Amino acid sequence: PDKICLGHHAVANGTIVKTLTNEQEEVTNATETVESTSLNRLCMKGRNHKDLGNCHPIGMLIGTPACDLHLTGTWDTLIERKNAIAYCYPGATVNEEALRQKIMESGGISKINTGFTYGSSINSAGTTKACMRNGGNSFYAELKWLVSKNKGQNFPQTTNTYRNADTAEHLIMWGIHHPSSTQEKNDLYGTQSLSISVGSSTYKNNARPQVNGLSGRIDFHWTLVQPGDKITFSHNGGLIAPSRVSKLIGRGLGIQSEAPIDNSCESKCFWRGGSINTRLPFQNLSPRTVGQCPKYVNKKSLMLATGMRNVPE
Amino acid sequence: PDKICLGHHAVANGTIVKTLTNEQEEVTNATETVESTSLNRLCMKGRNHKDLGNCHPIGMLIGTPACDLHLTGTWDTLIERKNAIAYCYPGATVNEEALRQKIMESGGISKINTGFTYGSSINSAGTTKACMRNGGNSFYAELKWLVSKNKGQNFPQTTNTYRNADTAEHLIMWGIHHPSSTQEKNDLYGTQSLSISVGSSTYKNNFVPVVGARPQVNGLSGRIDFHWTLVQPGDKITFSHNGGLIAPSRVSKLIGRGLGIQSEAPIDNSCESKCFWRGGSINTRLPFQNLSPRTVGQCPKYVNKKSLMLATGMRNVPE
Amino acid sequence: DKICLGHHAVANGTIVKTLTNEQEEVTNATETVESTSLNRLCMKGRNHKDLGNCHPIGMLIGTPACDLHLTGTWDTLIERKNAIAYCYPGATVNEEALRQKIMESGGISKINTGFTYGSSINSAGTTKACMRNGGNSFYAELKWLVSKNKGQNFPQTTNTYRNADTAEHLIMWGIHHPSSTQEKNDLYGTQSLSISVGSSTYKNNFVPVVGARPQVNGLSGRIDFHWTLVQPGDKITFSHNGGLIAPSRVSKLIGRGLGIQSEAPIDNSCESKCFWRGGSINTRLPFQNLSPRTVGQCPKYVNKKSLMLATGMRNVPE
Amino acid sequence: GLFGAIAGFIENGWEGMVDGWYGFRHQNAQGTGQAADYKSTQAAIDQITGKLNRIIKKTNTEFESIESEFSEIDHQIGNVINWTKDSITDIWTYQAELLVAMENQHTIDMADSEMLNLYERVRKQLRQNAEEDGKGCFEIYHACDDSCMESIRNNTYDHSQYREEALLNRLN
Amino acid sequence: GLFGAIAGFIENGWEGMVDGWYGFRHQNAQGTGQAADYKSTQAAIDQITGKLNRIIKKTNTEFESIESEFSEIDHQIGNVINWTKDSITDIWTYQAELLVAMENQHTIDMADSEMLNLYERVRKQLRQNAEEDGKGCFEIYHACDDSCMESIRNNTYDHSQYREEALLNRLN
Amino acid sequence: GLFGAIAGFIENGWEGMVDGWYGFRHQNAQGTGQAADYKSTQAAIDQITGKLNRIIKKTNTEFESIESEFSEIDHQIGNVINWTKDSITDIWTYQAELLVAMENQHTIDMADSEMLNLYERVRKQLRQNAEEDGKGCFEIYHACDDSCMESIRNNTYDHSQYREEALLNRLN
Ligand SMILES: CC(=O)N[C@@H]1[C@@H](O)[C@H](O[C@@H]2O[C@H](CO[C@]3(C(=O)O)C[C@H](O)[C@@H](NC(C)=O)[C@H]([C@H](O)[C@H](O)CO)O3)[C@H](O)[C@H](O)[C@H]2O)[C@@H](CO)O[C@H]1O
Ligand SMILES: CC(=O)N[C@@H]1[C@@H](O)[C@H](O[C@@H]2O[C@H](CO[C@]3(C(=O)O)C[C@H](O)[C@@H](NC(C)=O)[C@H]([C@H](O)[C@H](O)CO)O3)[C@H](O)[C@H](O)[C@H]2O)[C@@H](CO)O[C@H]1O
Ligand SMILES: CC(=O)N[C@H]1[C@H]([C@H](O)[C@H](O)CO)O[C@@](OC[C@H]2O[C@@H](O)[C@H](O)[C@@H](O)[C@H]2O)(C(=O)O)C[C@@H]1O
Ligand SMILES: *[C@@H]1O[C@H](CO)[C@@H](O)[C@H](O)[C@H]1NC(C)=O
Ligand SMILES: *[C@@H]1O[C@H](CO)[C@@H](O)[C@H](O)[C@H]1NC(C)=O
Ligand SMILES: *[C@@H]1O[C@H](CO)[C@@H](O)[C@H](O)[C@H]1NC(C)=O
Ligand SMILES: *[C@@H]1O[C@H](CO)[C@@H](O)[C@H](O)[C@H]1NC(C)=O
Ligand SMILES: *[C@@H]1O[C@H](CO)[C@@H](O)[C@H](O)[C@H]1NC(C)=O
Ligand SMILES: [Ca+2]
Repeated sequence: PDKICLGHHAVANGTIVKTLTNEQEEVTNATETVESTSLNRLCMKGRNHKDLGNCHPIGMLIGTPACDLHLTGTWDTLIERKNAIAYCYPGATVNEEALRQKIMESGGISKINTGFTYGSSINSAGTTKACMRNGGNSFYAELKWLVSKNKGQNFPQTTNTYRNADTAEHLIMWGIHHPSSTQEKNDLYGTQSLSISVGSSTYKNNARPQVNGLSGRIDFHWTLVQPGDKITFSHNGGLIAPSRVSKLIGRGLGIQSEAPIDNSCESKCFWRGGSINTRLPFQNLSPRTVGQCPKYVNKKSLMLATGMRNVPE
Repeated sequence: PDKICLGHHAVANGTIVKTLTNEQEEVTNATETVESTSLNRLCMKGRNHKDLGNCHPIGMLIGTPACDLHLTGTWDTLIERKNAIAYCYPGATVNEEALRQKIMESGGISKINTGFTYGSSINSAGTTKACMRNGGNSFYAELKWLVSKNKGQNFPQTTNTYRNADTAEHLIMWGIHHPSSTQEKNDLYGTQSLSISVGSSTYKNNFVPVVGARPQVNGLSGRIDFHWTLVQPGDKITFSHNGGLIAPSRVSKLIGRGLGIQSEAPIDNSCESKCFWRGGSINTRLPFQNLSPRTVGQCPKYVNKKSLMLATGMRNVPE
Repeated sequence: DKICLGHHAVANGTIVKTLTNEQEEVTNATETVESTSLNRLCMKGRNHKDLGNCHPIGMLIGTPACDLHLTGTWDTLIERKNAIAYCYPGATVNEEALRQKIMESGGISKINTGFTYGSSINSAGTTKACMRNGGNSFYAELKWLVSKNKGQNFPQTTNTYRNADTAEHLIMWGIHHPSSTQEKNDLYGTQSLSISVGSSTYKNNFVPVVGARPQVNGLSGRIDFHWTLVQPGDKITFSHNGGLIAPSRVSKLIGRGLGIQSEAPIDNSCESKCFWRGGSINTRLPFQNLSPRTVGQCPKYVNKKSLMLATGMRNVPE
Repeated sequence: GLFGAIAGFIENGWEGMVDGWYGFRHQNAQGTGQAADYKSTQAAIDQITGKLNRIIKKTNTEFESIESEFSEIDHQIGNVINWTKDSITDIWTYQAELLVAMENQHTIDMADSEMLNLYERVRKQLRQNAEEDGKGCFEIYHACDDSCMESIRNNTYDHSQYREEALLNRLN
Repeated sequence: GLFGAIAGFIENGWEGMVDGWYGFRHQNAQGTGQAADYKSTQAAIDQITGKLNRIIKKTNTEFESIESEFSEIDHQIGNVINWTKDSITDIWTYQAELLVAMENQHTIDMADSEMLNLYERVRKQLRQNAEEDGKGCFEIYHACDDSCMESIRNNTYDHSQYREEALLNRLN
Repeated sequence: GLFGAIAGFIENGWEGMVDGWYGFRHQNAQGTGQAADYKSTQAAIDQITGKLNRIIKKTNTEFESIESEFSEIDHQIGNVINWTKDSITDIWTYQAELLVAMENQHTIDMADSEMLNLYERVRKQLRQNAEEDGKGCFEIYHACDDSCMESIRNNTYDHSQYREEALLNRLN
């Protein structure tokens, strides 16, 4: 008798997958669902980006030399690097991490003049060797070091007030100079008792190592001034006064990475080690990622079957 | 030969659902699993509720004019509104959000007199134009503005102590006045150096009035900043001050537990609900919801999905 | 002639849930949720440390109750209910952060600060709150600095600790807040009190709060504790004119370990990788309805008494 | 589909059948007839009712607010809350899409299986008195009147009564 | 059920069968016999053992305490922790209920399929020498002794040997 | 397997078949032939393409950083972040393992079902002109040339043409 037989394809070299029932199930074909390989690059194609290089985000608001090309701008992506410089002159910012996170969340920075003017008894052009610009002594671009014009003389009681004329909140920063000796203090702001007062609607306020051979310190403070609101500085010396205030524009993605930029490849997912370009749903590179990312899993491999059971000859 | 044929029903107008295999699978019938429609109302049937309207929860503890009808009460549900008033006189509360969350978590407020008395050299009836009541200048109902009776004179060193005689923790609030000029400070509490000390078993702190020029808010450069702590049963709290203290005449007690809603939606006492958001109530029996990720109560889970159709019949195969 | 095909059955079948049916009888089923606990801490194969009456923070400042726990190594640290941290009334700023950091550690070592003081200062200030050998004493790792002559001004002093080690050190200090202006004048003099602390990465000022407050163990005084990490090679400087409780020793946290908060007694016979307030969980099962508060490698908490997993076919009896 | 009956060897459905999900059409001497199978229709509906009971449900867990609608919260914990909520929402969106996809696959296949099970029940009843046309019909090789047709639907057809007549008509 | 054998065309199970999950009962001239099918029984047990290996397991992830048992936690982060834990618990409770429901459905249906697969194996072996009784039995149309019955169970029955006798008895 | 065809009553697959997933081999007088079934092969591939479209996909949810890479974070909120991320990772690892395990089970069984559905389509076509060999072949009881074999594969075989010859050869 004539016979007609039904049958299915097979392959010599099949792939092992897991099922509900069996841990070692041979199938004709399978595809990976977990990404294991990374690109040690930041794929910035189709992105209006900004690599701050040696500039620290806070440096953009106060205007450190290292940050001269980053005082203003717009971006959808901001890249911060390791050991980035914020302070040329030794000192720190109160609520440093809060400010950094706010800038790294932003989509740009615009600057507005305070318009602050000072008497002839005040020198607004105080400079230092810590903040070098064009080979000569300089200072923070967005701040002015106010000192008595005549050495030793009393710094006059001054009042400066900034009004937010805009329709969005402005970020105002200022510095307080802490000299290391009573002699230094007398030379700059005179013999009197020093007091700096800052007041707005929602805000109000009044031995150490050498760092680059300076025991002198400029500590930075900051607040938000809401639209229509004013902020008043009452000082008799020691205030580092803002010449410009900052405005943070829209939203953007903040990457902290050591990886070099590549403007050829595109990506929506980034980590310290670079970019992740996979179409795959899962990833075992890092649990610390930013952007639109595959989900982190504690798994080297997960093979998804794309063919029937393999039963070879 | 005679035939008997087996078959299944069909319908002209079938529904599209998704499967593991096919994104466009026609079935006889399907039902929605994600709620898309909202009630722009707060369904408060079966609930002893309290709409604070223009009153901010913190206003209940210090007694702002706007909050005069909400100084005490019981509720299982408390509704807070947008731009609600807490402070008539300009200023803020330290740990504001923690205090607000604690009140919104409560099931009522009771008031207890501190019994605080002052020397004849002190004026306890200090008022302001910021806090208007019956057309005349007034102050926070639950606090007293202590000032020197004679302008310019030194405010005397005073000690006031409140004991929690109750069997439950009491919430005591006080204010520190920060005047705008050195001249203002001298007029009210005298020329001396001002220090306010607060001490209990579990809490201790010092406050120094910050004097200095600042902008006007409702034509006032002055600031009254509010502080608060819990005093446990049997424990005492001692105020040592030489001027600048806004002293409590009453302390608060938070009673039981309740659900705190922040919504703009008007109340409806006809419908019942266990899930609320800014935009209203969610009454669905469905397991999922795409209205808001910010909900309170017993809620369907938020999903980034317009529609998810669950098949309730076989494949539809017409002729 | 007949040949009939069939399946087994049992008289006493088990009910399980399916996608389709809530009351499905099967031949056999197994539980997937653990309901039963061991009221013991299974500490076999673990170099452990039961702190008993000693609170973890007490180890750094040296409370009497913690005298046997000032140093040590462990992979597991057990903290108990009502454990004592402070003999003298007061608290630690960032208390919970410090407690979590100690409970995360695998041991503690101590290093001398070497701090010396002028003859115008008495370093041996003691109290009745901290009793040791029947007599008044103080925190083992700290010294209460007071004016040698009652009423006299406490001199402007500077003490600096350098981290000579190759790992971060945890330095703690106290600020005394006296209860009256009279008390403050007796101990540190009539002047305005200021304590400044400065390192590379840390800076702060502290002013003693003077003012009447209730007695706790018959004492209106308060000693509040502060702490920071000093990195290798870095120095930390204390500038004070009275009110500082100064460290005689700094702490170093060694490696990593598992921190348990439990009331359960120790058992060195059984092994476990999952613990809670009520004891240990040894189950092979994937889920658990004992507590949502567990530590270690644990089955996941579920709001479910029972979940029966079928291990046999539908039961259809005769 | 999996069981090869619905959208398989049965070409299409019957819009004219409104009193059931599955059923029979017959042709004999006396004419034509339609009827619904109750047992198979109910088995399918009871299984779907079961899914709805399990899926159309919420948790009874009470959740309080962790974000203020009308005030500003600390920026750092606000970012942590935003990250956690978006992560939880991605999990529930995934679980929702998978549940419905998986259930829809099961519903379609379960319905297919009930059709095949009715077909197999009839095939076994008719034994050697009928043959399969490949469209879901049985050609019956004996005079089968409305009583006989009713006995097939009601599962009371005795093959032995018509076997002699049927075996002769089949061999011819 | 999906495959229509267990709680289907096979009326009930056999409590008297203790050495296997599936098997045979026969009647011939010499009398009665019972036997378990090893291959089908083991295929079902091996698949269930597979599920247990995969499900009866915990993660090796080490978790520390974030809420103190014996001290008071900050109220704001305490509320955030309470919200996160309740959210994670709702996910695991849902995943647990679904896993077990889904697995139980598969176990019941997988067991049904192994019964049907044994039935189909026998039907094909007996070829034209037997007919289906509709209740899970085959009526064999030839003298089949305990050797013959054993050859059906052991999958070594040669239909061609008994075909002549069988075809005559069937046509009658 | 569930449907009993692949790794079941069909002993093994055909490495020599490269132009399809399922198909036919025949032997007649004129010799031997192989051919792929397009409809069954495409039904299986289209279902797998469907799974890949649904699984090989990411969420469009934008995530910001909550842990600083280059600075030290508060120890308490750092522990909360670590607890939340490890909890979310345990959920996604579980969901990933279950999805792939469940899909792989469905793919293997769906492929098994398409093999069985083709086998059943042919069995019904051949009607009484063929018998099942039990190993996935039909023994045809009439001279079936390359035209006839082609008509079986193309679903245009008319059983009535060869019935007389076939019924005689079967009864013998
Ligand atoms: C009539 C009187 O008691 N005081 C007159 C001053 O208030 C006045 O200076 C003007 O003060 C205005 C605000 O007035 C109050 C208020 O807030 O309503 C008046 C209250 O009696 C006083 N209350 C207490 C308890 O001291 C209150 C308080 O001093 C301040 O609010 C503290 O910040 O002030 C308004 O601010 C005007 O801008 C201001 O010039 C002077 C000069 O007209 O005369 C006083 O008799
Ligand atoms: C000598 C002196 O200046 N004062 C003595 C008073 O303290 C004493 O009043 C009694 O004081 C008791 C507390 O005494 C100590 C303690 O803690 O036991 C004694 C300690 O030496 C002292 N330590 C230091 C470093 O000065 C300590 C400390 O001053 C406070 O705790 C700081 O807040 O106080 C206790 O409070 C009794 O209830 C109280 O009657 C009287 C009577 O003897 O005069 C002095 O002897
Ligand atoms: C505004 C101003 O007066 N700037 C000074 C600046 C500061 O006063 C100083 O940093 C305060 O600590 O000092 C500058 O010189 C410092 C420089 O002086 C050398 O003589 C000496 O070797 C070191 O003290 C060294 O730091 C400066 O450039 O920083 C001058 C500047 O005009
Ligand atoms: C369609 O589905 C709905 C929702 O489950 C159900 O109530 C209704 O009975 C169904 N309609 C028909 C015609 O079967
Ligand atoms: C019932 O199930 C358990 C768990 O798998 C198993 O150990 C036990 O042996 C089973 N009992 C029988 C009678 O098969
Ligand atoms: C948190 O999410 C909401 C979503 O729109 C956003 O408005 C808010 O600013 C976010 N907060 C932070 C700190 O990014
Ligand atoms: C968190 O939950 C516990 C126990 O369920 C409860 O007692 C506590 O009050 C909650 N915490 C906060 C901050 O509400
Ligand atoms: C959180 O986990 C990371 C893992 O690399 C670890 O380095 C970090 O110290 C942990 N943080 C805390 C506060 O435990
Ligand atoms: Ca940790």
